[PDB]
Amino acid sequence: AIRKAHIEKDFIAFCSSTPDNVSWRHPTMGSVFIGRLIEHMQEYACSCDVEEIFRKVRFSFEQPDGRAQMPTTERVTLTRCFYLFPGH
Amino acid sequence: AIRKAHIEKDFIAFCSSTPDNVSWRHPTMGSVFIGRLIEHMQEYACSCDVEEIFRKVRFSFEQPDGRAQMPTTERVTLTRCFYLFPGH
Amino acid sequence: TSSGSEGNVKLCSLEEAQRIWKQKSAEIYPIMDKSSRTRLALIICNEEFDSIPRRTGAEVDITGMTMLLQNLGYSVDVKKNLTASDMTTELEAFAHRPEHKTSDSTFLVFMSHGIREGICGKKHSEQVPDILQLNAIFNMLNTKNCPSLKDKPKVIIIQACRGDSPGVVWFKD
Amino acid sequence: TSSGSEGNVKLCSLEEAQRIWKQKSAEIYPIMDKSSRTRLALIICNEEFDSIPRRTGAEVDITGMTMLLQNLGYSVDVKKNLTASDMTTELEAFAHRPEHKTSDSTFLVFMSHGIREGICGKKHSEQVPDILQLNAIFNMLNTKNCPSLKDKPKVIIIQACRGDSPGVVWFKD
Repeated sequence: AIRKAHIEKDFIAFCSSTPDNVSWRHPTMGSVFIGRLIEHMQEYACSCDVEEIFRKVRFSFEQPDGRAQMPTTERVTLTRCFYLFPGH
Repeated sequence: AIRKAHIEKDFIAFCSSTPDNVSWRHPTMGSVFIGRLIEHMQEYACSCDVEEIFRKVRFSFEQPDGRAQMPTTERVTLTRCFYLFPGH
Repeated sequence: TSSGSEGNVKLCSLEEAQRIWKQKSAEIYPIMDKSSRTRLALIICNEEFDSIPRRTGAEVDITGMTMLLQNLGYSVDVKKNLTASDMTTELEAFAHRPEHKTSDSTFLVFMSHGIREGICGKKHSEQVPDILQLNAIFNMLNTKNCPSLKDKPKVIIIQACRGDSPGVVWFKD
Repeated sequence: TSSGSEGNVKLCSLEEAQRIWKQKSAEIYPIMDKSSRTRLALIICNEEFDSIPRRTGAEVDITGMTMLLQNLGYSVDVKKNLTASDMTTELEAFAHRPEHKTSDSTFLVFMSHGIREGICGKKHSEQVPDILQLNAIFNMLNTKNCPSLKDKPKVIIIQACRGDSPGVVWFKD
């Protein structure tokens, strides 16, 4: 027997800035979004689902300096919470 | 004194289906997404933030029938949780 | 009781509210005093079109969303049967409303026929497209074009097709 | 200790894990048995280009993301300096990996120069664009083109510009 499934489901994309806008990369420290993402994943994978972690990353960018950017979550079809359960 | 602010921030969009795909409307019962959204808002505004409510709406669509659709959250720059605190 | 201003929306008790402020500390959008706030919402619904089928049942959607948004504390403007041009004008007018300055948030709801590119205006046809892009909606409500909603959640709800496809694949069960 | 497989990633204790399964009942993605699962991740990073400036510091990003994804339990393929065509080929190959069938999730990470339209391939120039669209990424990993990842979270991370604008507006303080 055959059954129908949604063609697109359980995706989440996380981009380094909003549409039209730049993202920053330090020549020795690396991309600011990437560094910030790693720090938040390390700190929060244990307690927060991925959507919540991405929100926290966005919050960390909130007060703009001379090199501003606002990461954006896009095209989200997660139907459940995605916990990484690090160590398991 | 002047200060910089992000041009695009604190948005969330919620669409009735995924890109390329149809959304359904019953001639007497109304649009399925709209009805489902209202039911979930009524039930969950008191306890869940809007991102979480939208996730629950997506979950309710998960087992497709002859009229399938998967609502999608798009272009999200919410930096905080948006609770409606109904009654307050 | 559903006779109150909140209708069929379940209320958040003071016990629930303080627990919410404990589970998440400084990561919740602030809400303004109920006594002084002026929350606005906008519903644009296209039901009657020049070239494309009438959207039977759209009145059910308008009734449901209008009452829900009122239940949540929003003063709701309902606009019907607009061209993409008219939608743009209405959105710009909405962005300029002085009430947003004494509001903590907004909801915008769009309900129409749609294609991959965006939302159909009343005059839309395949020969002469009349389309409002989601991108234009964001631009009109952003910090440049709507400074009164800086730092405030802006929730955009869109009921529309995004293409012709049924959105499904088969798998062996 | 950071000497373990999880490195600098804080561990979820059994006490934390069971509390998480209490706060949310049947609304968490299932994780497969650690002993038998075969989690995959892909990193595509373009650092050296024909026409556009070298992305100095990209190696720091590759190191950091590779080690993080390994810490989280993923076997990571790293591909460097690809045309949009090569990226498409690599993504299709990734979608066809048999390990996804015995995996519970995936991460895809793209790091490059970018424009509004999408992500730049190594050969990109204004005269002859070499662009991979986000839309193509989703299509290659969906249920039609990647049935092995049906019902499993697919996390796409993109480091790239999305245009030329500084992304800011001024307001009076």
